[PDB]
Amino acid sequence: EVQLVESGGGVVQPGRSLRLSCAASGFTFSSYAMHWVRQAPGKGLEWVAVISYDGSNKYYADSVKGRFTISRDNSKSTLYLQMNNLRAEDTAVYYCARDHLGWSSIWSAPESFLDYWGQGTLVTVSSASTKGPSVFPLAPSSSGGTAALGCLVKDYFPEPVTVSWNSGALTSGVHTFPAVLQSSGLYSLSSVVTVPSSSLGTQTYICNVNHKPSNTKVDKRVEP
Amino acid sequence: IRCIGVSNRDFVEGMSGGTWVDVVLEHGGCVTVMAQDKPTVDIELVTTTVSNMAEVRSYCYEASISDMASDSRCPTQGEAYLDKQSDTQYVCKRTLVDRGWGNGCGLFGKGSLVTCAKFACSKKMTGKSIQPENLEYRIMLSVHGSQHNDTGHETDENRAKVEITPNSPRAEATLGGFGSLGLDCEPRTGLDFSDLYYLTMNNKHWLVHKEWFHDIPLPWHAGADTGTPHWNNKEALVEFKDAHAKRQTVVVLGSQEGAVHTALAGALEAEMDGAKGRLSSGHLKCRLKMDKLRLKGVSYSLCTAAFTFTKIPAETLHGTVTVEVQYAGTDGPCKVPAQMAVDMQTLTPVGRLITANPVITESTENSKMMLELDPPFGDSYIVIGVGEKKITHHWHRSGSTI
Amino acid sequence: VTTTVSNMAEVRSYCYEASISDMASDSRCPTQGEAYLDKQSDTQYVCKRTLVDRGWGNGCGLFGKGSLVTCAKFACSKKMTGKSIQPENLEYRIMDFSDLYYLTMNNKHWLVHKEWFHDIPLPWHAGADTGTPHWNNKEALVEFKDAHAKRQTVVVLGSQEGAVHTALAGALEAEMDGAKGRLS
Amino acid sequence: QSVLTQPPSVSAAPGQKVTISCSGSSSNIGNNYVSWYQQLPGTAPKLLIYDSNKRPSGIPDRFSGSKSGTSATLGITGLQTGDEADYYCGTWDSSLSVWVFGGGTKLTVLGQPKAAPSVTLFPPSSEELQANKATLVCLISDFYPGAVTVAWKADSSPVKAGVETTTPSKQSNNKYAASSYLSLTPEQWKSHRSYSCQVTHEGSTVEKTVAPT
Repeated sequence: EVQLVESGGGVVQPGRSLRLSCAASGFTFSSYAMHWVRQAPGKGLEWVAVISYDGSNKYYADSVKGRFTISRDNSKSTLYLQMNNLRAEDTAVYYCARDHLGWSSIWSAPESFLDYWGQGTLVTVSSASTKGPSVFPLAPSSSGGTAALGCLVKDYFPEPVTVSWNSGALTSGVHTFPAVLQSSGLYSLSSVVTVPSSSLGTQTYICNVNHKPSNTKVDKRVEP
Repeated sequence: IRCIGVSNRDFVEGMSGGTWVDVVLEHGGCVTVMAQDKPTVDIELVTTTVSNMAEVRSYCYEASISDMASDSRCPTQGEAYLDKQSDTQYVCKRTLVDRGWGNGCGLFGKGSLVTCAKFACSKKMTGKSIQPENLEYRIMLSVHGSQHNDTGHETDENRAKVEITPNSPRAEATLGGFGSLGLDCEPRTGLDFSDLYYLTMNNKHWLVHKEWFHDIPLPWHAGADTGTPHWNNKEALVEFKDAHAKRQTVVVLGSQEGAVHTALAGALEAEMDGAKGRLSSGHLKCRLKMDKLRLKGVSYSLCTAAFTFTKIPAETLHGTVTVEVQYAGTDGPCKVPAQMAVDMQTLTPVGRLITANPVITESTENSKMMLELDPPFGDSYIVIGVGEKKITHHWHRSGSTI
Repeated sequence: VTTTVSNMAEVRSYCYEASISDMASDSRCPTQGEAYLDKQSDTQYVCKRTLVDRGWGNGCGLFGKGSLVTCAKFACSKKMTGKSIQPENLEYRIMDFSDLYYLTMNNKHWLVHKEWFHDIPLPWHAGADTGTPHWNNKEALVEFKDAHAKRQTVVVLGSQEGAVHTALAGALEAEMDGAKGRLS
Repeated sequence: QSVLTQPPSVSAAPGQKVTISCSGSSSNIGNNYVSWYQQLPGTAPKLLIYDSNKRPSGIPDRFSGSKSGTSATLGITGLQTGDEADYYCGTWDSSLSVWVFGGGTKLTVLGQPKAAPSVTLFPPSSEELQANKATLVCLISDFYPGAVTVAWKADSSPVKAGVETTTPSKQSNNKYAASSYLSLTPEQWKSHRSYSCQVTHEGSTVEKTVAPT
């Protein structure tokens, strides 16, 4: 009936700290080793740390060294992860995970594999007050008969942002891409519309960028 | 160069250019194989380990009872009966007890009495079956003489790890410029695990005989099921005391942990690593295939520079000598001049090397190497290097009948 | 009777037993450039450059691939030589040589096919050994194993004499007497 | 770019067979025990293989594991659409004294015609240039399976610095889209003859290019 339940994660700020916990129920918690493994949004699994059956052995990823501290309470079957001095790139869904071994040996580590997994806990390191976007025009010049022109919605926070074209008069041909989180904590996206090349200089195209967290309502002409 | 510290060490010898040598690998023990015109290799069994064993039977060594109930009946008023009498979670007892006017009955004699108690099992121990699919031996191989006590072998060419199962007793281990070793290890002669159960009691583990396990006087269930299982022979932990007219106190015996601990005084002990078990009782008859093995520098030139001592030559438990030398030359890789002369004028080799055909592998200056020598009895000279800057060191070896 | 070749010009010699020396290893950490050894560009040296996993666990600040390179001075111990036989310095005697070379290896001689000889997988040179020759393709006898933090274990193949010999099974057995060669 | 390297994506028709590799060193995969973990869309990882070739109970025999030298392979046969997932290889590393996962491999079970990515590349706007910043925008849409790798070129050399790229997301019509932004200072954008964006999808590579002048 093995079950692990993560908890203690939320919308924290950088520089500060947090303490994740994991509740185990279905095994002799004080007999198995425990793992912390995090996963950035839409990224790969990154093994964070491991602690042994009694707590005499701890190992950390080189990214979380001197900043994170794994521990455990065998008395109540709980797993603790202590993260201080956080960063943006620590933002991830944090999973705790049961090993198969307790790591009571030299041969333990080479045979180790993560047996049972929890369900995770979102840990977001957000560091920006609300911010309206800066809108720029992506222009075409010279696909045979079609051409694509758009709007760059740069540096905003937080989600979401809505974009129309010619105040809803233009829809078919519009593709608004999902946004990216930059190396600073602000969001940028792009919205494109594909129109006949012939109608470029004979038809006005205006993108309507609406950001509601801040009160930003900016409209832009896109002309070649 | 392992084994030198090990107490239970063997020295298996080769032939002329043979192909097979038989060895026996005991846990904690070690075998030094020295085949003629072959590099000396160390074979040692490092981990017997079991896993995914099928549970056979669990015994209870600490139980509790709650909400007991008794039923009484006067003579000529039939057998006593409770509804909780048929419940398997409840253990019961029938008895006849004296009744009369003095306690509600119309005539003096024997009345029927029954008493039941709810059987819980606080703690239990579990015996598991040891199938060949559960065993996994691990053997370590290390060619004598490398760069420099522990394990960091994945990079070293002189050191290799292999794993063996009863359903896969064959393995090969590459040793870099030394070729490769072969292993055909009989797991039948390993240990008769067909007459052994794996006992688990509160993080403590043992290997027990099947018949002794079957003869344990405790409540028990077979295999295993979720929630609450059906316990057989509950009377091993639940006794009835002295029956009264309308009652009969029921008491659970104390914990039987220490009792079993004592019953297991001589039993084989197992270590615990999560869902894995880790034995230290080792026996493996193995056949070593040796024709794919080779010396590294058969055609190296000798080392012309000076050797020096780094440690002062020590005597092992088996009479051999370990030395550690530092080679200042850069003409590596070359062949190490190392023999033992009883007469320094003729340099006529006496005794033998254990580290067969020692070789410096690095061409960087001030390298290190451990040589093991098998001196003759009495006085002799350990001689290393050549010419003027050679090391001649007086040695003495003691006697027999341990 | 006396079928005899006169003086011959050496085509190409293959090394079949080789040795290494002055073996060295350099390894840099991540964000600290590629590794460098003095004799890396030397022509008498066989080298191997690769990327190894570096981190705190093996003496480095940051996680990631570091550049490792190992170099060993290649030298020949035993080689076989090939010779071209033209119908010019040849002499028949009684009481097709545009497809054949005169192979000589450790005082034993054969006449072998051109293509077979030209496509054997061993280190080789062209011309003649006046000392200090350039050995082409030394990786045929020296391989590099176990990419590792501080080093990389080199392995030299043993003498390929037996393999070469067993290859020359269905081959034309020849013989020599001094500076000439007795045919049949 | 990874300690254990497995291919970013792999695809196969239903009922077929697919294998995913991950390669390492003697210090990890070579000597230690390799384990495989399946991660279905929006779900915690799940143990697929242990001890290099053993299956946990509940895992069907369609899944297989193998190990050779410093590389390990996972084999999925009798493929089903339910198998569509991100697959990870993992093992302890003895040199780095660190447990390591593979880069991940997105397995797609093809249920519709493959679609080449549509690519549009925009140069930095003049308004942005007079905001002293510069940004090239590479837009990738309508491609199946949802897995592309992006690259940025200067004039005849690769570019790695200042590249923020999204991860493929389900289009409204079950295709996928992604975007990649390259950051620059106006001097860099004025220097080079041209900048290029290179999308790679199912072995093919589409390249677009923009010039300042």
